[PDB]
Amino acid sequence: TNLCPFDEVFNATRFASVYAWNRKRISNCVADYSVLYNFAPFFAFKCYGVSPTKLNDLCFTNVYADSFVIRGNEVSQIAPGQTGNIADYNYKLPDDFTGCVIAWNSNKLDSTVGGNYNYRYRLFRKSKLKPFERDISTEIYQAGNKPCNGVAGVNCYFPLQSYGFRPTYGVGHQPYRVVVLSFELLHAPATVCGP
Amino acid sequence: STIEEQAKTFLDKFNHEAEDLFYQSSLASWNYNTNITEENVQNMNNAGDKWSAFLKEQSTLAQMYPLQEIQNLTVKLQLQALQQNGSSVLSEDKSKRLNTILNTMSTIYSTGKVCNPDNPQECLLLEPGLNEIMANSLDYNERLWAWESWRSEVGKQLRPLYEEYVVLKNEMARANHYEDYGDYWRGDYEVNGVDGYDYSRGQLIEDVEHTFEEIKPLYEHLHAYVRAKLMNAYPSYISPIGCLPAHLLGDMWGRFWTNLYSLTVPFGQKPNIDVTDAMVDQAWDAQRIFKEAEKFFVSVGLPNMTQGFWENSMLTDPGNVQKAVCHPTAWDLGKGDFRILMCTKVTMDDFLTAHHEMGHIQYDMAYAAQPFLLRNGANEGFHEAVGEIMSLSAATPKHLKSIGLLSPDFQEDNETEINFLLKQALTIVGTLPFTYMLEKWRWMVFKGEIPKDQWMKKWWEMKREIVGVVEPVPHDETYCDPASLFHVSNDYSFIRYYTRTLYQFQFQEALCQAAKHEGPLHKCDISNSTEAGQKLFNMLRLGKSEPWTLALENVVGAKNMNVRPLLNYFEPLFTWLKDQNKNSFVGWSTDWSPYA
Ligand SMILES: *[C@@H]1O[C@H](CO[C@@H]2O[C@@H](C)[C@@H](O)[C@@H](O)[C@@H]2O)[C@@H](O[C@@H]2O[C@H](CO)[C@@H](O)[C@H](O)[C@H]2NC(C)=O)[C@H](O)[C@H]1NC(C)=O
Ligand SMILES: *[C@@H]1O[C@H](CO)[C@@H](O[C@@H]2O[C@H](CO)[C@@H](O)[C@H](O)[C@H]2NC(C)=O)[C@H](O)[C@H]1NC(C)=O
Ligand SMILES: *[C@@H]1O[C@H](CO)[C@@H](O)[C@H](O)[C@H]1NC(C)=O
Ligand SMILES: *[C@@H]1O[C@H](CO)[C@@H](O)[C@H](O)[C@H]1NC(C)=O
Ligand SMILES: *[C@@H]1O[C@H](CO)[C@@H](O)[C@H](O)[C@H]1NC(C)=O
Ligand SMILES: *[C@@H]1O[C@H](CO)[C@@H](O)[C@H](O)[C@H]1NC(C)=O
Ligand SMILES: *[C@@H]1O[C@H](CO)[C@@H](O)[C@H](O)[C@H]1NC(C)=O
Ligand SMILES: [Zn+2]
Repeated sequence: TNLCPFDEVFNATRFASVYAWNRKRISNCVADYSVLYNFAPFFAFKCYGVSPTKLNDLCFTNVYADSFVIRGNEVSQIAPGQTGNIADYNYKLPDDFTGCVIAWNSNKLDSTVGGNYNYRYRLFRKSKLKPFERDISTEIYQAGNKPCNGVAGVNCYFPLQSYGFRPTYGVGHQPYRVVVLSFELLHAPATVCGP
Repeated sequence: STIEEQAKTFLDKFNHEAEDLFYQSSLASWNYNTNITEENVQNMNNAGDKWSAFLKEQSTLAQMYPLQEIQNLTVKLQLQALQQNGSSVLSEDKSKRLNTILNTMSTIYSTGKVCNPDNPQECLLLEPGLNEIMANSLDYNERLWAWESWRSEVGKQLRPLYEEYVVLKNEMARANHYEDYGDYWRGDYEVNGVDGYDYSRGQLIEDVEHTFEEIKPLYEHLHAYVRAKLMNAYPSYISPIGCLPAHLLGDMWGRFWTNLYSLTVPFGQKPNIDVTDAMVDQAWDAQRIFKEAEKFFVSVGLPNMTQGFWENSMLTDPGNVQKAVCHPTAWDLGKGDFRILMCTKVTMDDFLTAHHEMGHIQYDMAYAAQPFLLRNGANEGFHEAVGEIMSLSAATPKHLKSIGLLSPDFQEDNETEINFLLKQALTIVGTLPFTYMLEKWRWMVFKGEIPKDQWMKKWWEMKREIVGVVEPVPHDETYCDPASLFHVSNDYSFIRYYTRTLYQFQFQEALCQAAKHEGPLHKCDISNSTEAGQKLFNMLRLGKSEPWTLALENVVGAKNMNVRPLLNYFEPLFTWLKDQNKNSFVGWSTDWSPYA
């Protein structure tokens, strides 16, 4: 039996930044949610829509998992109908989102003494972001009424900023890896479900 | 895109950069305060240089947003904090001269050397030496020698520097669109824009005189009691109707009267409460001290201390292997990092200092959600008031009985009451006139009401007329007596102590009324009172986001500084002093001088 491998993204070596978030699709396999219970300490385990107990005996079309890591006081914005810098410019969840979000502390792995500036998010953006949309653009953000032509300062800023994680931070400024599970049911016959 | 969205984005960028830079600087400073080595000093130097360069650069870019076009009263305060020019308004030559003068004066004060006129091979410094002499000696001539020497060899070299300091600081103040440097200092208490909560810079003066006029009678009675009890130690050096000599106050400058308790104790037979032995015999250590303080803070509704507090804080002296600066400090490194640096010992004094510093940490934790430029006290006299009140609450006999440090069958009399009250008054009530005198003299000097050739004359007239102390030897215009204090040689303000002393008792009275306490205010324990904790927390979370008028009103229900709560605290002592002074004279005469 070809079990759905819900253990390769949960246990990866290095994750991606918030603004550049990767997508892994799961199809043509049987899904076993028992192995998902591993790593017992969970910071936040909430499901919107379906129920975790009844998720086993349900057949869908495709399952999408997205991986990113943020700070502690921003996990609240991975909920629908929530407003914030991460919730507006980096990741959006629809009002009718179905699935669960899993978050846990990752202080030991993702923090380095002297700073870890390899993980970046976005702070300035001309407009908001539609649900399930990415933006890897790196053009200079204009905050004034004069053209910038591409340069830092004067009235121009670089849109993306670096977290700079350190192991001595507080519980809200410590890294927290987050994975989101989304479920879709199309007119195609359902195949993705376990015994 | 109006100026609002331009200022907001600039503030966002500044907020995200200042946090990292200040965290690096704070970590380097903490590493130096734990380990003393050349590498750590260099790390501090680099971090501070980066922080200062970034701060100047941002302050230079912050002048392109005029204040008149911005209306939110939240982003206006951040830009007001950022746009302070300071020394940049002067030329390079004047700025470097000012820095040279300041460093020279600080160096002269730090290495001040006085030597007795018999043998130059052995002579004393300020700390230790002269401090021990005027803190633990009952001799009249030796104290006079120290008092005159420190103002003779050291005071001479500061006056020529002080005059130029005054002139250059006045030039800078007038270049910064002020009136003088005293106006610049008073600008801390200035509030504009909010209707009904305004406060002009000249209002602070009038409030200070109005409060001091009500303070005066209690100070006069305390002065009479101290004068009566100092005539037994110096039978032929004090006049019953005159002013206390300035070199017999138990301190170098007479700032505090703490060291006169051994001479002015009301009831010598009854000792004070000291639980040092009750701590030694029950296996009390530093960890248990801080756990007890945390339990006290939790009992009133305030939260726990973080898991990183217990691991990243050094609460014990490392030993001879390491070298750490033993000075109780509360550290807010930012980004959720809170630490206390203390070489804690098993003592009641350290037991209260733990509460002081943990109240500091709690106050810092309260406003952690505010923007970077608004994370501090409402004014300069709010951050120590919380530490003092939450230290006062922990020294009550009821609280020590509750935690088992005192025997349950301990019955307190009305004599230990008076002993404790007079011990408090020697250090709380005896410092307000000194602060008033010093700040008023500095304000007059900065304004120009005192000519350059009448500085010492006005200084001693004010000392005789306000404080009630008289010089033992005459001083001409070649001396600079105010410059002998630490806060004058080093550029620092001084009215914050007066403001904090008045604020803390207002806070205590408000919280005790919220705790349904019946009896004297000095017997107040705010433990096990959730209603009292919420009332304080409603003010603690504001930071500088609101004017200090509204912050004070949140707790005390009043818009202005008041002294009646302070007087209610010392009412039993006031009645006892009035009863004891029925056969003595209250007041002093300016004419009498020791050298007349
Ligand atoms: C603060 O309260 C605690 C808990 O006491 C309980 O809550 C009070 C509000 C009140 O309702 C009490 O009747 C409750 O029992 C006190 O801790 C207890 O103190 C008593 C002293 O007589 C002692 O016998 C108990 O063993 C203590 N219980 C513990 C330590 O778990 C505490 O003393 C109070 N602090 C004060 C009054 O300053
Ligand atoms: C701080 O100093 C700067 C320059 O040192 C001031 O900026 C100038 O302000 C004057 C005021 O009329 C303007 O005419 C100039 O155009 C400004 N720029 C320069 C380069 O001179 C700034 O105003 C000062 N800050 C305050 C609060 O006065
Ligand atoms: C994650 O990978 C590590 C490294 O091989 C392994 O030791 C651990 O068991 C894995 N976790 C799970 C839940 O399989
Ligand atoms: C700090 O002091 C400890 C105590 O011995 C020592 O091991 C460590 O090397 C010191 N750190 C530095 C940077 O010298
Ligand atoms: C001031 O700016 C803050 C920044 O977000 C905003 O939330 C607030 O509403 C502004 N004040 C007013 C009165 O709109
Ligand atoms: C504070 O810590 C104590 C002991 O760890 C715990 O019993 C208490 O519930 C904590 N308080 C809060 C509000 O979490
Ligand atoms: C204390 O109480 C006693 C009780 O009779 C009283 O006589 C005395 O005057 C009070 N005051 C002092 C200072 O003892
Ligand atoms: Zn303090």
